[PDB]
Amino acid sequence: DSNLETVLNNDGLSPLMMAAKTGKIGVFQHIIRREVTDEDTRHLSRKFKDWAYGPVYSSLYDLSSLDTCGEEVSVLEILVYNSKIENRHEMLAVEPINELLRDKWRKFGAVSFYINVVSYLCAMVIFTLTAYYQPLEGTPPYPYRTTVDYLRLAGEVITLFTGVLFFFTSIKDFQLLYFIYSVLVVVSAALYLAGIEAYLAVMVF
Amino acid sequence: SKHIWKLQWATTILDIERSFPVFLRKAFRSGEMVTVGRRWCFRVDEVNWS
Amino acid sequence: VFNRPILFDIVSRGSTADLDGLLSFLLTHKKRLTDEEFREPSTGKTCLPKALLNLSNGRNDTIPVLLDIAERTGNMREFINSPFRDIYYRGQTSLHIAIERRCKHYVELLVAQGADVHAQARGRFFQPKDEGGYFYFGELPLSLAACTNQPHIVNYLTENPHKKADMRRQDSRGNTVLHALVAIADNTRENTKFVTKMYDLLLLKCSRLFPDSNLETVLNNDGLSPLMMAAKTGKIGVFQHIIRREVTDEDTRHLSRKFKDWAYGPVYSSLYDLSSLDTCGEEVSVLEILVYNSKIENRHEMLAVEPINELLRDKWRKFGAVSFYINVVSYLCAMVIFTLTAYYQPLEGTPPYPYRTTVDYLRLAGEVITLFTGVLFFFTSIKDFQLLYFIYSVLVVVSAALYLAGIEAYLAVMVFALVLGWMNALYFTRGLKLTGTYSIMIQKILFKDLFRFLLVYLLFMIGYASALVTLLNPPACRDSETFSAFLLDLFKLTIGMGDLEMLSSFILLLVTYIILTFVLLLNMLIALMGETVGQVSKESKHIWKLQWATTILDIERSFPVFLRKAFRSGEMVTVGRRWCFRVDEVNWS
Ligand SMILES: CN1CCN(c2nc3c(F)cccc3c(=O)n2-c2ccc(Oc3ccc(F)cc3)cc2)CC1
Ligand SMILES: CN1CCN(c2nc3c(F)cccc3c(=O)n2-c2ccc(Oc3ccc(F)cc3)cc2)CC1
Repeated sequence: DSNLETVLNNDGLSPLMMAAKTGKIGVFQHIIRREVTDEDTRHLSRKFKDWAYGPVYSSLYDLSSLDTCGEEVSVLEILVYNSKIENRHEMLAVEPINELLRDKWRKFGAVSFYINVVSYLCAMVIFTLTAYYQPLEGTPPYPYRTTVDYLRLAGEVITLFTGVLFFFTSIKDFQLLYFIYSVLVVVSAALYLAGIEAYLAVMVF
Repeated sequence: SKHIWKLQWATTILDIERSFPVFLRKAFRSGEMVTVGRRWCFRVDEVNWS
Repeated sequence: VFNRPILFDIVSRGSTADLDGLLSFLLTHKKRLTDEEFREPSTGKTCLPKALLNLSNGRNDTIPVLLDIAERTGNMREFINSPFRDIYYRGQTSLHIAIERRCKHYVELLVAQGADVHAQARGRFFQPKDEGGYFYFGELPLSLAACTNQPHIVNYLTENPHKKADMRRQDSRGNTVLHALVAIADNTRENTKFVTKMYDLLLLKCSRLFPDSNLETVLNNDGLSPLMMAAKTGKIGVFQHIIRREVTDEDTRHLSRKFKDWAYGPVYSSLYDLSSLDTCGEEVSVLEILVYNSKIENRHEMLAVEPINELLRDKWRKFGAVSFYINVVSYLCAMVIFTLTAYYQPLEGTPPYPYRTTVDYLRLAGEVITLFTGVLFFFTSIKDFQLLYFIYSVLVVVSAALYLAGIEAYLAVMVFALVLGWMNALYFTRGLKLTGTYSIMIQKILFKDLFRFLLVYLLFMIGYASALVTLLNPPACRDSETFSAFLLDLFKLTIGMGDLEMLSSFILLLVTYIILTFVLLLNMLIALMGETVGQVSKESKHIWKLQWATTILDIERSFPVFLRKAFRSGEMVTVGRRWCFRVDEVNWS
């Protein structure tokens, strides 16, 4: 009815997860490639073998628990994020994981990453060119009264929206670095709202 | 580079997926239906000369 | 016998009696198994490949019944030639499936029945891995038997009583068995053994069958040829053997490479046949592809194959030291006279025609010889680090053109061309023994970190200038909404070297920002310096090998090689002119 591997400890880990977390490459290297041949009990296999063209074997590794699609705990997350792992040098090279990372890269790892880097870099450049244009001759609260100042306000508002949006991303989840970043930026924008003189200091920081 | 950079892009990929909703149509493969295993799977193609 | 699924079910389990009572009725209904309704609709596959994939440990005894059915139907070509109609596969007829299964027990029977032995498998699944496919074998049945290590299949197929297979016939890319077998090869040992042995076998078989032309000379649409493909793709495993092939059989020895000529007892003078390692600049040359090409996977060992490593030395000795030293002296003297034309450069105005006295006559002589050198070596560049001299010489000729009209202050980029030429001399002339790795450090550093600096620099400047403008500029520099670039100049001058304007006497910002910029400058400088110089150095051996290889090759490319400055010629006729290069080894056997 139920393969014994699915019985989870009070920690809610399960044998494969405990093997990964504690740093047990010896048993982890085997628990992923288990394909017990007995058909009556083959269903509890991992390295499903599907086809081959003679020189090429297309193994069908069963990552039924190497990524829960962010639903529950995932072996890849514990393997990579956790720093207490004794030896991640070889565990990442188990095989299905090393290729799952490449698959994620190809599918949604280059597009999203480059979009993100360009978005961030352009956001910071417009932040700099809002600084260089930063409201001059006093009048911090509402200086927007001309075309160039209208463009400056447009830059400032888009930058504030970017900051608050990517702060929303941070909260929904180097993360501290952006956390302090965005709290500072939103605080500075709040002080700007009232046009408090010399209070747009930590904005440049 | 080797393991340090491996971990670097691993973290980038994982937190990329964590950022936006993964459950959308941007996940990994699905496999055999029933009577043998849906039990999604990931297919790796090796080559051997046996 | 009503639908494909039941046919597949019966053939999978190896049951034939249950099918006899219905196949006879279908044959009585003037029906043929080749009809699409008898073939799986997704790909159009017949039951033959399905049954073959259902081999009972290679002992499928039903497929003879299928051949009997085919003979009864009276249709053989369409049934046997039953390609796959999807894009994932192409062709892949009974021969392909049988050979893939490593089944010699039935390929022979089905060919004896009469089967197409030249079906072209131009499939998406049959295209190189790095291009997008899964397994590439040359799109030929015989090439498929050859690639998959089936010597018996190749032998039988080329010696079957019925239609045989010709090794010469090529594929979409014009590959043939040799090209395919170079493609699948690796640099391992298990792979490189069957590949090399069977590849010599195919070559020698084609030779006996047809001694007119050795199969190695059949070139793909890329115009590469098996040796060239082996070199380019980075196949040291097969390249190391294709150059030392000396098949002893006299009837077919002529297609040998490591010709052996003489020995004095302790010394063997091998006569390697570089019939295609240098075309004297006539056609593609293996050395050029090996050295110039950067996509080559592993040039570390390929250059050390042996005939190449010694051909480079031979070129060095013959026309590699003379020409190189003449070139370096000519360039260095050209740049020195360029500098001493600059220091003398037309003075007191009068740019167009200042030549009116002895010293000015000498200056004009220097200028004209320098212009002639620039235009001549630009002619050399065009006839063919080449970009560096390209921009060099275009700049110099443009400056000379502006000089012709004597346009005031227009001889500006002339001096920039001077400095470009000097750094170019520092660049190219790396053949003066090994001195660390100067040029390679250039490229690894070059401008990479410099623009990172510039950018962080500019952001800090703008950031603290914005601090000032929200504070004072409507401070130190007269606070009157002034220019910012002067802030950059100040930051370079003092926070870089000294004599700051204090600028506060504000502070919360400036102190943190300046300590941060110092910290960043430190880390960037130190990290770059240490990591680049220490670890990734790999100073001399292969880096310098490639360096003088490039110098020698482009030296030969410069002037006409076909002149009396080439490599050796060898045996005349009845054994091989077939120029050759003799390397003298010593062994104590
Ligand atoms: C908390 N944090 C977790 C990891 N993410 C992250 N953190 C950073 C950090 F901490 C410091 C500096 C930079 C970043 C950074 O760029 N990203 C990031 C941004 C976008 C992304 O992929 C997308 C692209 C477009 C899009 F519309 C939605 C998503 C992936 C990562 C997100 C939040
Ligand atoms: C395009 N380029 C290809 C390679 N060559 C070359 N490029 C350089 C470069 F790009 C930057 C800096 C320097 C050089 C350089 O010195 N040479 C060079 C010059 C002479 C030479 O051998 C001869 C000697 C005397 C003679 F009369 C005729 C030929 C061999 C090489 C030629 C053109």
